[PDB]
Amino acid sequence: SGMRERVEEALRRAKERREEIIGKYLEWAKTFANNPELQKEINERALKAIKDPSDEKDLKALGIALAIGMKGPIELGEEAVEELLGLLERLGKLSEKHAELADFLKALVQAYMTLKKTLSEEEYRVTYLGMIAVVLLALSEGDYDTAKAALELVVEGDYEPFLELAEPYAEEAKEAWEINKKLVEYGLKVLEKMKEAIKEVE
Ligand SMILES: [Mg+2]
Ligand SMILES: [Mg+2]
Repeated sequence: SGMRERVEEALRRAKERREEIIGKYLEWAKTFANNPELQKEINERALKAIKDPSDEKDLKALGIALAIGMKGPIELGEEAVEELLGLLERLGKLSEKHAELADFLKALVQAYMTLKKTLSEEEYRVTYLGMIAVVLLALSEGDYDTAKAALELVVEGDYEPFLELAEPYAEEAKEAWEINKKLVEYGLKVLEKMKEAIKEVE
């Protein structure tokens, strides 16, 4: 039970700034879905990151591409998710920086799956928005341990702090799910491209 003070403080500050954080997340996702030049940029920097993780901006692009791509496997169930986690494990064996990214993405997959199998559809989507608000605040400050901690809390079923954060943003949670639907094709393609690139540098 409970959570570390750094995680409590990230939740407190994200709730104070939740109109800003949730609004910026939704608008970035809308811009990405409607701007093909932004999609090409994320994809080419993600491919560079597979060959060389040293630049934080390239590794961020790899994380964004895989966080969008993972929605496919999550909606396909246990076999697809196990294959996706197997791919992340192979990615993590490449270097210590790749391992840090892969460990974060594995926790994000597990958080999604816990929510979907235990909550109603609307509570699932709203809790996810509150969780990602805290995660984005932590990552923007370079605090990767706090970001992963928030995901672990949801894996264990402690959804209530994150649902509570996003309750007044239920409409934005629905719109963020409408936007993911426009990205299904992008995600399937980029996942196949990353899988091929990882095989090449093994
Ligand atoms: Mg290299
Ligand atoms: Mg460099």
